[PDB]
Amino acid sequence: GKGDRRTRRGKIWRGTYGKYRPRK
Amino acid sequence: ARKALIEKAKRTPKFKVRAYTRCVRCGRARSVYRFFGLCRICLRELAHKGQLPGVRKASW
Amino acid sequence: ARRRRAEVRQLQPDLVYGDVLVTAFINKIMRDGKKNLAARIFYDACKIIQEKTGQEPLKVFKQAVENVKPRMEVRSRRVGGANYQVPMEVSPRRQQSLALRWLVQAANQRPERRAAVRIAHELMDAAEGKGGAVKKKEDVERMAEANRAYAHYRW
Amino acid sequence: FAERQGFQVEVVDLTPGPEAGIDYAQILVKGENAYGLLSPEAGVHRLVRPSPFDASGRRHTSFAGVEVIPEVDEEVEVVLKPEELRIDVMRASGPGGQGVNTTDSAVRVVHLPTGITVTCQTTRSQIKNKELALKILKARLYELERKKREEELKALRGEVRPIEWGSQIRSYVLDKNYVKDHRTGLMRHDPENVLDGDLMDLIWAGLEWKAGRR
Amino acid sequence: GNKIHPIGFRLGITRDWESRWYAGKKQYRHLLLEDQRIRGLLEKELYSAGLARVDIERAADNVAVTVHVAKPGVVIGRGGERIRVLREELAKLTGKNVALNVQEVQNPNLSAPLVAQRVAEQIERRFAVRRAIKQAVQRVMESGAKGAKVIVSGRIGGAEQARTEWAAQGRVPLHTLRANIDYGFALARTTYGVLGVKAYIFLGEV
RNA sequence: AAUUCUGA
RNA sequence: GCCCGGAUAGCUCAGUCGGUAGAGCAGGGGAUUGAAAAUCCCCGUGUCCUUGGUUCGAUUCCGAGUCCGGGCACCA
RNA sequence: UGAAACUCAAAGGAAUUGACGGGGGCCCGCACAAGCGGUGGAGCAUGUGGUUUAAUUCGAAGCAACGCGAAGAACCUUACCAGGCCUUGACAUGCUAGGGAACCCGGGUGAAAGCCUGGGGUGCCCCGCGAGGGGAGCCCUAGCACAGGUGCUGCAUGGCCGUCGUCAGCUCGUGCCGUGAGGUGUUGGGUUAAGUCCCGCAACGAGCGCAACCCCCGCCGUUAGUUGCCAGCGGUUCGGCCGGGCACUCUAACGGGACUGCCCGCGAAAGCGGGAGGAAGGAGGGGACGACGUCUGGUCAGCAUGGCCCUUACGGCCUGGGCGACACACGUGCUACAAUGCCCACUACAAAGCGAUGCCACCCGGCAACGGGGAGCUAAUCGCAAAAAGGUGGGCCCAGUUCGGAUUGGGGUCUGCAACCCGACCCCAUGAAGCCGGAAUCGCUAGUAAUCGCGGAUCAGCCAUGCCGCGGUGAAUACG
Ligand SMILES: [Mg+2]
Ligand SMILES: [Mg+2]
Ligand SMILES: [Zn+2]
Repeated sequence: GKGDRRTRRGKIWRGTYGKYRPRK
Repeated sequence: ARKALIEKAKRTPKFKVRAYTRCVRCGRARSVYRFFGLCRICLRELAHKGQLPGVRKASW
Repeated sequence: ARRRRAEVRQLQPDLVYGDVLVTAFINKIMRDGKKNLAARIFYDACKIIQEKTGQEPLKVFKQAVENVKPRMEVRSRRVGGANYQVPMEVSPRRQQSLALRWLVQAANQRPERRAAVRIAHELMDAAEGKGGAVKKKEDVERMAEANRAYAHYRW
Repeated sequence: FAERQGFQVEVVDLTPGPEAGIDYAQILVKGENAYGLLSPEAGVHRLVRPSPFDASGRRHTSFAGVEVIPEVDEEVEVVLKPEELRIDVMRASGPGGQGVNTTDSAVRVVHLPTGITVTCQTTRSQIKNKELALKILKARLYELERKKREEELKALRGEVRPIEWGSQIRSYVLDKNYVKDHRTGLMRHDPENVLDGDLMDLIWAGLEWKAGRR
Repeated sequence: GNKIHPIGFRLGITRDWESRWYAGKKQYRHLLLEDQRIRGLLEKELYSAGLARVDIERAADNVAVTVHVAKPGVVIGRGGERIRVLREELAKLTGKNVALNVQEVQNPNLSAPLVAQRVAEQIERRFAVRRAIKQAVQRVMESGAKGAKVIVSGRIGGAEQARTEWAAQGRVPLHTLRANIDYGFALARTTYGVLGVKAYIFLGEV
């Protein structure tokens, strides 16, 4: 969910980038 | 703690972290737009008097 | 709504069946205004119809939605210290709204894990006069008539 | 205040009531030299502030009394040894037979250091009547020997308790914000601060004004 | 606690600014602050003239100081000694060319800031405020106008029960834009409180 | 068919 | 002094063939009302007087004591 | 039949204007109904009471206090406590004395503040090359008048803001009626959102109100063309990329048009219903604007200022602690209990704003956060930037789980002198309660409710789930 820091929306709602949302 | 405070708001001693904004009309420390450099009160009172270049009440 | 008699918003004709009602039914299945992920389910049900009865999901609608329309329900009133919940006729307009609603709720009750299955099945049992939505229909009609004692209260 | 100085509290009694406030509050505070510290704060304390229990918010005044009494005597024992008692045995009166005439049934227990005399004739024996007359003399004593611990203690407290308008020892007003000690004459300006336990100073002064006239 | 300033509400159209000059987000702060230090210094040495306005234009590294007044005199002196020592005090802290100017006000009664300072003085000189207002207003409408309005806050006469004497004449639709209404606000400073006065002078239209 | 608000 | 009955939540009372501790009020939290009371939801709450015995183990069944409420203390 | 003692500064009649009514009549607002999603249950974020601590600075208190001051508390901020120091003081003016008069640079002890201590040397008015000092900026020690206070008083005050209330109201001038307070105007009749208007009327006008005049959005045009374009074709390696072109799109400036003007129905009119024409009707949808006034509301802690109080400390500086404290209790919010779902891979459509010791194209290392290089951008021309849900196809298959992510253990990056208190992110492992929530209770009548994402402000970074804007999809019900 929008709080699961290890997924897609996890970072969308967060506003960051990580292993679970590389830079395109 | 107001006058003796702006007398610490003028300089930029040790480190920059302690460099903090401050209104010019008064000693306001909160809600100060680096741009104008004035607090929201002075800012409002001036924008009202007209002493502000190109500022005008929005509307949409 | 004390001045104007409000206004009956218009339903845009369907975009497959062309029914101003086949949409009113999807609208109730629309959570968060996602009409695409809603109409999809509905259309996936119509395929469960044509895949479990040659009957084209059209008469399975004009029938299941007609066998659910409550003729009269109960609308409470209070003359002054009177806990009388008077029974009375239903506006043709209202009827539809009450129907469709009970249809979705009922659908959302069945044990079918998918979705369209539930809508399809509930539509079958309701056309075939035996669906949870009709259970609420008779349940409502029991309250009604059973209180014809308050017939002089048709406000 | 008694939790800052280090003393220990015992809430012997506290009781609510109808709308809002408190009906009766009786507390026991210990620690070395405690009475001497809360003895000056014995009177009626006046308050003047905007009334919260009013619609207009009018400025109102409130009075409340504070009494102080140390914990001295505690035991409860009155063993009247038959050392000061003069028991008499007079002949029974009333019905009976030969035995009421000839047997010294009636008994009179006389309390010599007081003057009170109890008698008994209920039964037909002397040893059960002098013992029944002591179960009565002990009772009437247990009320007239405690009535004096209530009359030696109703003038031992003092006098300042009218609670009326004009009998105040200290005035607390949050309107203009100040505390007025009517004994010494001092006028402190921290009322919301005195309502936290800072009393050492006005107790310092109340123990000079009080024990300065004797 | 309603009503909003009638100036910042007319700025757009009706009433013009009082300091127009584009600027970049890196100077505006320092420059805008300059204008204030100017209205601050012009505040003191000039009150004897009736500084009913101070328009300041600036193209770059210059200044268009224009002090409108209804009675110049003391502004210059009698040739060019004061207005000269003012450009002196000015540039004595302003790195630009203080291009000063001075307008005149024909009808000083139809200028709010003026009528404001006016009454603001009749107050400090212990006058029947109940009168001074009905008299200052009985000055405008006669000396040509369509609406007039003055307001004085609590402490009139010194009574602790702070009042607020109203008093207006003519017409004063603060809601109607096409009208142009002069607004003023002076501050009497007495021994007790610190009164406040507002001036509302109605003028043109279209 | 549902009580009360002291005293600047 | 003899005979009979009792004490159990802070208050007033029920209860078990011995193994389960209960009711109303009070008290605490929340809710309503501007705020009180009334009303509504949510809970907790005990060496079953002390001292012994039988029993596998007792609030209950016997022994002792302390207090309480009654009835008895007549013939001379 | 019928007193007194004592006691009070009134008890009382009628008649105004109001307020109130569990009185009546007519007519409104998401006020109820109608209808959808939420709170109160769980975990957590934030604010508050309480409690505790040496201090947990302060205020705000029903609606109209509580994600409110606070639109950026690690020292700073900072106003609180513990501790170290400074007192002509950090600042404004001015006076007096010999120093000293722009001035820049070390050492020492201490945690730092501060105290001590070591040097170049001061243009200048200028008798005067000069010994000297008059000397103006002006720094240092001593002295005086003073400076300082976020200490109190928001029922001493200004100014500003909240609420009744976006309510339909409130007044004045003259006349008349009433002894007067006061009413009539401002009632009744009809209409409208409206004291808007129409008709009568001892009234006639007028003022503050609403409206309109202001901006945004929709339809159209004129002028404008480095945004846009095979609408036309050209070459086009194929990206409007080229030249070339203003017809579109758009950008911003000035105008038109809607007004119940036209038909018909009703009415005396005002006005209402419906129909057409029109992109648009009977205030088309939003703003901005919020009357005489109420609340001794709040705000001396934004500023100012009356008055009281301290002035080698109630002032000034400093390292550090505290505002973040938790057995409890209330409010606003975030993430959830799931299949109209979650996770995984691939591909598309916006708008509004914002960027030089600033936003960062693209490579290389590291799974990553992040680090090197470096180009472009003063920005309708480059970047922040991928929008997300969705469309799409592959696996989970109903178990507290591939749901949900609290807590805890280990490892790192980045600002910042410095992350124990007390920061934000990265990876691994931990996977607690929650299965739609008692009594009660919140918002909304349309592109609204719901859902989804983007930007800005403050700011080194950020506890921002808060606030102000922007856009994608897009409902149900209203009898009364
Ligand atoms: Mg009572
Ligand atoms: Mg509405
Ligand atoms: Zn300010």
